[PDB]
Amino acid sequence: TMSFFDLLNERAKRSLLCVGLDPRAKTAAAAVEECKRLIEQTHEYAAAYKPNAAFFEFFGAEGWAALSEVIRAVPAGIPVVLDAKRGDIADTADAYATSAFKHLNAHAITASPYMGSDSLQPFMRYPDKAVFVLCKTSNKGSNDLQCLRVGDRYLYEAVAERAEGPWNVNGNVGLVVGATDPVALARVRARAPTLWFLVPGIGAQGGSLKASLDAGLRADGSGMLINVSRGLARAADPRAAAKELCEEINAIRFKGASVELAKALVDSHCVRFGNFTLKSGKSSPIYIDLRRLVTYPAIMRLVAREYAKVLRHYKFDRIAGLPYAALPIASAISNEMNVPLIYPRREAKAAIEGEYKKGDRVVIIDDLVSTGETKVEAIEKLRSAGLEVVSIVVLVDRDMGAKAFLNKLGYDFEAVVGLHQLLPLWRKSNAITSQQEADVRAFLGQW
Amino acid sequence: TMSFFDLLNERAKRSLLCVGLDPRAKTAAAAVEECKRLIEQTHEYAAAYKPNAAFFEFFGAEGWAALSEVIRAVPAGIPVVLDAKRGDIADTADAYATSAFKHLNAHAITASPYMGSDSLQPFMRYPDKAVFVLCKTSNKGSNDLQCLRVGDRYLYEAVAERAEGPWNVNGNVGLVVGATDPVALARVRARAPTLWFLVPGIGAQGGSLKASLDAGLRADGSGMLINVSRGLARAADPRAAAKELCEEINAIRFAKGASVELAKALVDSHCVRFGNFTLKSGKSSPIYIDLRRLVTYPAIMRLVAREYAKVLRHYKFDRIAGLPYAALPIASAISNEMNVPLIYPRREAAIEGEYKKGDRVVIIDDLVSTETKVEAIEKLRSAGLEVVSIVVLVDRDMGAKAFLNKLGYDFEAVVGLHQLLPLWRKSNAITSQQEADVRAFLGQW
Amino acid sequence: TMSFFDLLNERAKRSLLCVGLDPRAKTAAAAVEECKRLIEQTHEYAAAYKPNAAFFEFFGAEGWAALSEVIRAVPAGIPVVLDAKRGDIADTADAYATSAFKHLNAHAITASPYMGSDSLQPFMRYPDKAVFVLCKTSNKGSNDLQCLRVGDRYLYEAVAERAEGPWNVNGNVGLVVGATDPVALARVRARAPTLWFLVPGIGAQGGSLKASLDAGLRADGSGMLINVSRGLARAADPRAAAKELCEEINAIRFKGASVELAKALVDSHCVRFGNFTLKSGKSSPIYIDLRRLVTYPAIMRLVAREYAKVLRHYKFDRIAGLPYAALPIASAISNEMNVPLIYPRREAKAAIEGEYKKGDRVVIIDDLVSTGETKVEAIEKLRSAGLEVVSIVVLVDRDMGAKAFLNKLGYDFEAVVGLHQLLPLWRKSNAITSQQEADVRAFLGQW
Amino acid sequence: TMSFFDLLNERAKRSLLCVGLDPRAKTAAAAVEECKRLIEQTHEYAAAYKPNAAFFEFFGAEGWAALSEVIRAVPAGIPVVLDAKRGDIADTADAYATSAFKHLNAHAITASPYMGSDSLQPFMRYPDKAVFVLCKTSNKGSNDLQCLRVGDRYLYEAVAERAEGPWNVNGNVGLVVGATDPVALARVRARAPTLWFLVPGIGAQGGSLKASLDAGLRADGSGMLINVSRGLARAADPRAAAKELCEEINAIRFAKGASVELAKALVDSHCVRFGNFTLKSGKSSPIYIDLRRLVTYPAIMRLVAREYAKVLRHYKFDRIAGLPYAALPIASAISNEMNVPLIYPRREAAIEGEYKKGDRVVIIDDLVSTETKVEAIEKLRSAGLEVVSIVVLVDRDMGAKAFLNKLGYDFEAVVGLHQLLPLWRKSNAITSQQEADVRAFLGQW
Ligand SMILES: O=c1ccn([C@@H]2O[C@H](COP(=O)(O)O)[C@@H](O)[C@H]2O)c(=O)[nH]1
Ligand SMILES: O=c1ccn([C@@H]2O[C@H](COP(=O)(O)O)[C@@H](O)[C@H]2O)c(=O)[nH]1
Ligand SMILES: O=c1ccn([C@@H]2O[C@H](COP(=O)(O)O)[C@@H](O)[C@H]2O)c(=O)[nH]1
Ligand SMILES: O=c1ccn([C@@H]2O[C@H](COP(=O)(O)O)[C@@H](O)[C@H]2O)c(=O)[nH]1
Ligand SMILES: O=c1ccn([C@@H]2O[C@H](COP(=O)(O)O)[C@@H](O)[C@H]2O)c(=O)[nH]1
Ligand SMILES: O=c1ccn([C@@H]2O[C@H](COP(=O)(O)O)[C@@H](O)[C@H]2O)c(=O)[nH]1
Ligand SMILES: [Cl-]
Ligand SMILES: [Cl-]
Repeated sequence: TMSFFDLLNERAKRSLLCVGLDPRAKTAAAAVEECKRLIEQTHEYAAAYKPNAAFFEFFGAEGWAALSEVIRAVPAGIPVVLDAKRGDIADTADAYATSAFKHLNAHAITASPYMGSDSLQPFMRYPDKAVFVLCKTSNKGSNDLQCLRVGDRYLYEAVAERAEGPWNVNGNVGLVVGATDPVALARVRARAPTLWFLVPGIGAQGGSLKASLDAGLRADGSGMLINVSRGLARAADPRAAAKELCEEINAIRFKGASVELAKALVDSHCVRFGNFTLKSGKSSPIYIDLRRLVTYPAIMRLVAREYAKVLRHYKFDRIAGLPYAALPIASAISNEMNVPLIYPRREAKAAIEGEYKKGDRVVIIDDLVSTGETKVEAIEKLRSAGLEVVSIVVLVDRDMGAKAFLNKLGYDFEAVVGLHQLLPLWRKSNAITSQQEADVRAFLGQW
Repeated sequence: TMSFFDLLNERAKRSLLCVGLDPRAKTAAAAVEECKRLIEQTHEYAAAYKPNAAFFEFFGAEGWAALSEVIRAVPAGIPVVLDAKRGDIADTADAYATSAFKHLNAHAITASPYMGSDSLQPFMRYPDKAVFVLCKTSNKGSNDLQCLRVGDRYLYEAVAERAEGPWNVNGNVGLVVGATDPVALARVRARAPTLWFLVPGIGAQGGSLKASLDAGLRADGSGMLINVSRGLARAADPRAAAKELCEEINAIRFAKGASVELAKALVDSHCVRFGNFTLKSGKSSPIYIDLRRLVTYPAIMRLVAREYAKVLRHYKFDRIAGLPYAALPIASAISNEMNVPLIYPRREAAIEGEYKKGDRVVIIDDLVSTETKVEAIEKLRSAGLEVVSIVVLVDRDMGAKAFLNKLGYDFEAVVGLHQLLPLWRKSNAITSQQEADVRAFLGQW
Repeated sequence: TMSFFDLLNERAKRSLLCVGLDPRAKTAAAAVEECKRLIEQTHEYAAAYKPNAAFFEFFGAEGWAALSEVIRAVPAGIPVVLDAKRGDIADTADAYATSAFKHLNAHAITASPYMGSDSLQPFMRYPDKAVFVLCKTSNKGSNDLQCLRVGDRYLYEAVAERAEGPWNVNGNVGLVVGATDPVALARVRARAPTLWFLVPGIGAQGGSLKASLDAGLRADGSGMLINVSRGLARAADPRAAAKELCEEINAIRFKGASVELAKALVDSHCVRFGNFTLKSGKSSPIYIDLRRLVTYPAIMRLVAREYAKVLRHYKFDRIAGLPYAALPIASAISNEMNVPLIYPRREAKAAIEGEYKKGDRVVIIDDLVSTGETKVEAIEKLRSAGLEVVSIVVLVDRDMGAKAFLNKLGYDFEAVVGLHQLLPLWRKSNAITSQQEADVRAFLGQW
Repeated sequence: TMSFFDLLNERAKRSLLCVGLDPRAKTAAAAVEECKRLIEQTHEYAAAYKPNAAFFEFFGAEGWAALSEVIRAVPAGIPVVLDAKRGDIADTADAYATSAFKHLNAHAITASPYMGSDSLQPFMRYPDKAVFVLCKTSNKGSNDLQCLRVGDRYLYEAVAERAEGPWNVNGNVGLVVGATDPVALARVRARAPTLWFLVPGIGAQGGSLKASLDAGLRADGSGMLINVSRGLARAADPRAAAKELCEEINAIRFAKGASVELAKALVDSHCVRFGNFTLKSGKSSPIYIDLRRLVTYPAIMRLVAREYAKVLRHYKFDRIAGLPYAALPIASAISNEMNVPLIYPRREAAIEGEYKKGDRVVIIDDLVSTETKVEAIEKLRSAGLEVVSIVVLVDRDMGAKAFLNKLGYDFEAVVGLHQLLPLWRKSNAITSQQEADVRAFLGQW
């Protein structure tokens, strides 16, 4: 089995956009049509899909068979949140729970806090499924009841507290916080700093796409499903609209600055252009030589500083820098962090310099990755000598499908910046010519 | 076209029983059959039917057509409460309100208060339909959130306030208050004296029928829908178990005479006290009755009003008149419970309040002995108001009724002094010596 | 002696606007002139004044003598916050503390958290003076350092926590939170729900006058000094600008709704017009008869509900309703709250009905107040029988100077709504004619 | 027109003493006199003067004209650090920056980092002036906020990072790091290898002079302003106490030879180990030196670099060349500390790094015995690079210096094997038997 948050965190590495499936059509058949078409258009950029029962229940009996088809018409990788807003006495709630998880095969459900936790356990007892409790709602008359003071704090805050504490027995509980109220959104994140937030209101209702995000995002730069329903269904080109939102969201979250790094690579003469031939016979118009970094200790300290931001998220004992290029970089990083360095002697009863135990956790540091052929030689030489490779961290990801290769190889990977990300900056800084940019852009389409 | 309450008040003349339709069946077809059977057996004694959507929704596509079938199997005149607990943003809520009222043809719906008034407006705008907002729910986990304090009152008490106030624009807002908590029932009834409650908890959840009614009923003796679902579906004979409940509920509503809790309260409240008092009649008395101090015990003051209302229920009048000072706050308490306008003459121990000439009033006083009631009872009759009756809490059994009838004035008391004797022997409010002395004191008349 | 918060809470009952005195003038003499003129214009509506040392220190020696004159040119009732942003080692900080409190006679100072609490004690040790520590600053580059994560929360939050806990030894500490960042403002209020906030940024810097207030106001609807400096000094009519802000702030805080109450009074035929003569010989065009409320139990329950909002802020044992008009109202209130009622028999060995002990705390409930002549008869009859009068609460304050009379008499007072407040609503609702409004408005100018 | 650092580096050739001017005087006139007296006595040995505004601000109007007078009483060439700790919004900050630089004519100012870079920009835009940002302050309450963790490093360490990085646009950003905490001094020096520190805490606050310098000084032996204020104002003879400090500071900066902490680290780090090793010379040895494993101890690796830099200080070169593998990370550590570009030949046990023909390089290796150094030392000389010297950490005292001089190559070591003997006897890093065997092993040459 796999839980909702397993599936969701996977898509959260890519996007946070949740597609609201709210039919509104001539008939029940028409309703299915619109949705099917809305699924196929958006699925690449969609973190989640959210059918709201109301618009399906509108069509009566034909509407229920309609909801079930639309739910199965979702590719097996985008979690489906049923917006049903259930909440009744345990025994009645049970029937609602089986209907949503066993009959409709939804991965998550919306619910009301009002009837207490014993009304929510019937839904929360499913460890694989998620429950998003209503906290602060997007509607203007939410403050009518939710903004009442329960001594020191508002009611929704009291809800938030309970949602993270007494109720989150097995890490299932999410909260519904509305985008039209950024101030309330921020307060719930202060009360539930860990939880996931289902956030509607963007498009038809209000906005504050940025203000919302600055308010309720976690330390990880994740934990907000931004839901747009009517806004995409009334849109002209849903695929473009979906992409635009996905990107607009991703541009606000995260990198971090990347602008000063871009300069550093150019001030170090690392970026060079021509007809270079890599270890593949195939020629690239651009070559990045981070071996030059050695002649600029100040830039090298900056580079090491960028690596640290990535490496602050992994638990490890030692650093394994791969000579030549990476070894000075790895030395610099080692200095910023105060973590022991290790390095494989470039050859074919250890061939490994430094000091390692057996089964201590290392992170492989390399300069850049194009494909991953080099990254394998190293993982095999290191797991050889009895070391657990945590990940590989790199300054520049050349964007030749290096992540996916390594993932399917087993060990995961992360890069500080991508080649595609650096291009717009260099052009802006006049470091790269118009022809140089489009040449590189064209080269990356092959992959 | 004909309102949910129009229908209900008419059925409520004979029954307050709400037959619940939560079918636990093998298939959706069996569910309809199970419900059909249950409707045919019980309808003569049912005030309303309440199908809970969950159980029909269990069977998906066929299940929904089953819900529609069960609703249309209800005889015209019996209203149908759809228990669906709706609540979302206004735009979404419309689809829920249409579905319930226009497609399914339900007469009312249950709903959550959490999303505020604008979320309930799409339901409440249908004037002919009704909305029961969740207030204090039957489950024990109600205490977990509804019992948080919002200043001086509970959260559900604040929900009660909005329901009976800002939200009841179209006069069609009721409340779901569980039978398992009678303290809650009193407190919601205190905040909402006129609203209908939908009351679940009898049977499967083991609520108390007597305790719920006494705490929960309106002034008019008929503002509660007692819902029973599994208690009837599990019964070997639904028609007889519906009859037994319908009767039991009725005998409690229409019961005439004062309660043990009233009789006890009075002694605790010290409105009736024992001492060695000597009267203007020169003869001494072991007991004195002072309802002046009733103003310090607001909960007792509610009880008193409810007890006055029981009597006042059988009269026809436009307004109530309270006599200052002792009976002004008492009258005000009644005036709240019944929702009838009040009136008072000044300079007692002009007339404020709106009154027209020929209005029918009932005069409220605290006590009647023998002498001072007949004097102020006429400063009102002078203004052209019609005294229907003089109603009092305690009659000292000193020939007031007789004396006032001779003067052509109608009279009635809630409890007589003799009647209190067994009522507070039933709760040990009074000792046997204390009984003997009161009994012997009365023997002189 | 009197503390800063004593003086400030006094003005906070009226306004929250803080006037920034930031000279910017030809000479030091010119600087004094501008400020003197800016003081006289704004003082009625000003909660606080804030000279920022920089603009005075600009003028050197003549600038220091200038600062001191401007500080004394502030009427003895508006607290003066020196924006100096001090913070050094204890021994050096001492000199700065004496310079601000003993030499310049400022009531409060701004300071930096950076050097720890031992650098702030030299300022906090003055129990009469206040200290506003920098938390989240209004400048765009505030996030550069303040928005760093100290595990789970931001740096300014860590500051906020310390400001309310370890540092607030004698209730002196305030926080400087900027108006241009409403989201950060809300988070600091979640970390310091009790503290006072000095809030600049409105006018020249940004805005969000409302968004700011919805974020950082306490449960009491107070605890934010909104500071405008350059915005008022560049303004054409400072007195009008000051009033406009003061009102715009006060209209957002608080009443509460008041709109449904207005209707209720009209639906109850309580508001009547003519040539009425009150217990004073002087004639009023308007008479409000709340004795009619008795014929509308539903409205009476609403009226009682309004009184409760006021009465939720006082600690008391019993309620003393004054017959006739107030006794039914008091009965209704008694019912909403479950508090024992007491009433003085309308006459001249108690003459008081109910049940009271000796020295239990009562609140006098009356219908409306015009002057206060009646409110005295009652306070004297009640303190006679051995009762501590907490306050008097009223539905309608007729606005004939009733508050000030009673205050100077000793017992304080509060009203649910003022006559001036009800007028605009009734006109909007068409309940009052144009001539009726202007007649009443004209009548209230006498007072 | 002439930069604060231009002035300082020139004074720093003879002194690192900063004379502080915090007058505790009866009147403002006495303050000027007190300060004047203090300037005249100390200027010959003062690198900078630092008046703290607080004490001048104490006397209000006259006090400010006193500050201006004291500043203008400083001889031209000696720079003046105004300790005012400024920081507000940019628009306000301008008035503070003008006041300091243009009115008062100070050459640098101290400032808080709390308000971010845009708040410091109004100061930092004056290229000729300098800004000392508060980093780790002298007071014990520094630990209270500056020592909070921001991921993996302290808050002050993050301040250090920004100061030496994003903020030092005009090359005029220094740091205030207190003398009372040498651990902090090392850690800030680690993050900012090139920045000047303003160092308070000597005297009144009882900082350690030796501990502060060793931890705090740059590679060039001259990147610290040692501030003393009350320690000199209270002194009976300022001129002599300034001289005593100026000398003491200098003897520590210019001290030649390896440290006890270096010698000890090596043994702990296990770079020098004792066993029963047998060499290629066939004769056995009780000690072996391997600096390959230096990569696991980054703090030691810093020490090593600082020690290399002490030697390299007296040479003239453009770049440093590191020999892989043992000496590549070592060279990189030096390259960081000194801020000089590095170079390395490949295929060791082409040349990467930018180099032009005729560049002057210093070759860095870990160790020298006798044989393999002379071979790769020429793959560089071949590329047209000029080998100024071959510098090494440990000399085994086996006639390397002599042998290399014969080949016309300049050579130097940080510590010799003989020299280590008393250095780690001074910390018990080695036993007397362990000394005897090493001593006897050397006697063979
Ligand atoms: O607090 C909430 C919870 C859920 N939704 C649901 O999210 C969708 C709003 O998206 P849109 O159509 O306004 O863009 C609707 O289906 C609505 O029912 C809200 O808008 N606010
Ligand atoms: O533009 C490039 C392409 C490749 N490499 C070298 O290629 C090796 C990584 O190859 P791989 O991980 O893609 O197989 C890196 O260590 C790097 O030194 C570069 O330096 N620049
Ligand atoms: O606060 C409430 C609201 C609704 N119900 C409904 O009552 C019906 C069950 O009644 P019974 O099984 O106790 O007879 C169920 O549909 C349940 O949802 C409650 O019990 N308590
Ligand atoms: O975080 C802060 C702290 C203080 N101030 C001060 O408040 C005033 C800003 O008002 P204004 O001129 O921008 O309207 C200035 O004196 C400024 O120094 C800020 O703007 N932001
Ligand atoms: O327009 C008015 C003016 C006065 N009063 C009566 O005046 C008394 C209060 O007078 P005082 O408190 O201003 O002296 C109140 O109890 C109230 O009953 C009114 O009812 N309506
Ligand atoms: O982190 C700091 C920053 C500045 N000072 C300044 O040092 C001067 C006092 O030096 P002394 O009395 O210890 O010699 C004072 O002006 C004080 O403000 C410190 O001691 N520590
Ligand atoms: Cl390489
Ligand atoms: Cl009156």
